[PDB]
Amino acid sequence: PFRDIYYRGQTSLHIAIERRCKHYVELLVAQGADVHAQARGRFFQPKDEGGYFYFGELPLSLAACTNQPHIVNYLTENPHKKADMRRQDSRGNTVLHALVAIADNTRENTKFVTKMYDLLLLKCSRL
Amino acid sequence: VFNRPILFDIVSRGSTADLDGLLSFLLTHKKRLTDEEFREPSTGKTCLPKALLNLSNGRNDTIPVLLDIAERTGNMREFINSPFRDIYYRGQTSLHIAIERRCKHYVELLVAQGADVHAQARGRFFQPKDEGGYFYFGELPLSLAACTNQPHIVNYLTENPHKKADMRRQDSRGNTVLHALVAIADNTRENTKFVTKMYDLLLLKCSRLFPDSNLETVLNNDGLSPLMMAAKTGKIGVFQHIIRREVTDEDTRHLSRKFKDWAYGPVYSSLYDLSSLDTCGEEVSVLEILVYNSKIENRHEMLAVEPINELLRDKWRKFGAVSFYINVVSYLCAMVIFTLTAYYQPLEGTPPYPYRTTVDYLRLAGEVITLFTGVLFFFTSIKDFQLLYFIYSVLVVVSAALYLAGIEAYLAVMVFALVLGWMNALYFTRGLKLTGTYSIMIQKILFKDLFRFLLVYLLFMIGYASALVTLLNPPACRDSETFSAFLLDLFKLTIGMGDLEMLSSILLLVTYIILTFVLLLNMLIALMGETVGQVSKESKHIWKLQWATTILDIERSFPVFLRKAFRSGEMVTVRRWCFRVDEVNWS
Amino acid sequence: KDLFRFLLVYLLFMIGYASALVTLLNPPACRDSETFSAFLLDLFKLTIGMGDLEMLSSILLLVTYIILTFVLLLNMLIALMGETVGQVSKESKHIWKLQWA
Ligand SMILES: CC(C)C[C@H](NC(=O)c1cc2ccccc2s1)C(=O)N1CCN(C(=O)[C@H](CO)NS(=O)(=O)c2ccc(Cl)cc2Cl)CC1
Repeated sequence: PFRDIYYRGQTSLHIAIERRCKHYVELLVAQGADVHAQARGRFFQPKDEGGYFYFGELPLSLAACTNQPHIVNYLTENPHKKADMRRQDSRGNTVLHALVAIADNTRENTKFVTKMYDLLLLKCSRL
Repeated sequence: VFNRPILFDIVSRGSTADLDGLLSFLLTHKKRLTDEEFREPSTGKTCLPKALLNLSNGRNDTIPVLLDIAERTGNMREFINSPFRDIYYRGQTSLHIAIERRCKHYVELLVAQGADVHAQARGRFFQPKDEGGYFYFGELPLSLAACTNQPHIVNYLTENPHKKADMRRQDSRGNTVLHALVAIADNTRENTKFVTKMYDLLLLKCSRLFPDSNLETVLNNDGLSPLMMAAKTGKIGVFQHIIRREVTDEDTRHLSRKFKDWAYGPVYSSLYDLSSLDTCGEEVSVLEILVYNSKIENRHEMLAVEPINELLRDKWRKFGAVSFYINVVSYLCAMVIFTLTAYYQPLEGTPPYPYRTTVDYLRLAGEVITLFTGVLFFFTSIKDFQLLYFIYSVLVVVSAALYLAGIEAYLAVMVFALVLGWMNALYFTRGLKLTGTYSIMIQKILFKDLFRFLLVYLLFMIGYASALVTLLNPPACRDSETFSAFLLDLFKLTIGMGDLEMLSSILLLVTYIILTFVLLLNMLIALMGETVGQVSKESKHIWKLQWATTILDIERSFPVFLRKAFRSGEMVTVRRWCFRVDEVNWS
Repeated sequence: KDLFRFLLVYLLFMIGYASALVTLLNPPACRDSETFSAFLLDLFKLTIGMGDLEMLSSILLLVTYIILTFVLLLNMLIALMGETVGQVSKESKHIWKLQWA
């Protein structure tokens, strides 16, 4: 975990997913990584509160907001430790509320948000 | 041969057959190919441009015969670089003609044989369209090959193994290819497409040859450089690209302006360089040129460029907004002091210095403060919209001057300064709450209404008075004695509040006064019609441009070199005072 | 909007015009004997509302200055007229929907 205020708890899993490279993310997760990492940092708060990017403060939500369908599939279907979609955050958003925190009126942004948002509910309901 | 026209006709038609054997009499008469017989009296046009002027699908095969003939004549140097002597043309060597015909085939042959590449078409025709010339291209073959969208020739003309022209070579106005390449730039999409394309081509080429300095460093006689010249001439197309100039090649990456600092998933933070947009007053800056210049044509959209709109807003947040509110409140209190000071100004007549009371001292302070701000304004007006401001400074100075002498009946200027002071106050109040549309409406109606009306106003005075004297030798207006002023006031109330006695208190006078009524009414309606259509809802842009004026107006006020500076940047490999901008994209 | 744009000009001219007035008089037309400016205030209240202002004809700067308040007052009303017409927006057909709900 980082110790800054401009960053915090940004475990290696956060970096690996954000680079949009599942190749090392799965390797990192398989070896055993804290999937319930909490990027409780100033940079990670909404644009209104001084942070540039809010994504739910969870790798699962980070993999969700950033439009990473394959990693969210694996990160919840991986045989090793996995994150429950219900896992809340500082504001209790969970992936669904956070996935709406990055939603935008732009056509393309709403396209994957609504797409993946449906993906999560179907996944969560079955489990 | 026997006469010049036949030689010109023969070469123009491209017939080398009859051209053969002419060398016989050239040697026999020892006449040089550049002699007066081969040159026009006025233009001095030589066979070369004449032959090149009639380029027949790139098949003008008469040129090498002349080149071979020139070699035989023993005078080949002057033959190639043949300068015209007109005013409508000048120095238009054969190289200029060859390139302009968009035929590199003969240009390379001409250059290879040796031509004055640094030719200077210093002619009337070649000046900008504003100065009587139809085409300006930098006044150099390299710039001529650049402006005319000739990529292959500019590549060769600078990469040719023989003599080549350095891109830094200046001209009469010191433009060089880059400034000239911006002199032909146009807002049209296609024109900006090759200009920006080839403009980048030149910088990359110049940088590799001369890594010490980028080509934009060289300044024209006016002292602008491309970006400023594009800024001063309102070339949005080129300009909006120059600021966003990013070069991938590492050796030539340094000459970029839109870096890429970092990205956190879908948020990007491009680190724009603005080494020219803000010089802290050390040197002229694009931002100052872009707002404090009236000749600009595209100001509203030019400000919209990324590190310009954000840059102004950044100044607003820190040291642009607080100093604005310190200005409104401090200035408003100054006038209120002037208002109260004037109101309670010492009564009882003859107030040289009647201050012998506690409240009198407070009034004395009010007069002193207004006197101080009156002269303080004077220094900041001479140091440099300041018109009303300048009039305030002298008038308040005039007031205290007469007062200090204890001379009565000269509070007139002091009060008239006050009304101007509050008229001056229109400036600051404009910059907040999207105000100032009042100010724009005032000036547009100011000049118009007065002389449309006063024309009609006095038009009817004499017109109607002269008809009036028919009934009377000057009663209703002036009993006994000949005046027309009382008639003037009569009309002043006829429309303002009516109640005109007229001579009922003969019919033509009744009919004529009807015209002034209907004429006056519709003019007011037309004035009403003019104003409504003139509002334009501010176009949402006048405030933006006018607002930016306030921020920069404040910045030049206090010493910028102090800790009022935009963000700094790294030292080397990317010591440039860069500025940060952050944009989020989900693509 | 209207109130403090006008009342600013309204009191702006009271003192501005009264101070120019005392040049002719130590305080007649507005207040014979004794120094008040309120009667001047009402004088302007009628100058535009219904006219009929006596002024001191009942020196020229006072005539010129009272011309400014007139032209300044008139165009401000025109600008106020200009502001209102552009502000109507025909309700945009949406304010009623939201307000009705
Ligand atoms: C922080 C200040 C040192 C910056 C500087 N000074 C002032 O503003 C003032 C000086 C004083 C002195 C006595 C009473 C009142 C004031 S207000 C400054 O800001 N500038 C310098 C040149 N300028 C001026 O000299 C006038 C400033 O009054 N220009 S103005 O038309 O009257 C004006 C006034 C307020 C605002 Cl919102 C904008 C403007 Cl266009 C303009 C810009």
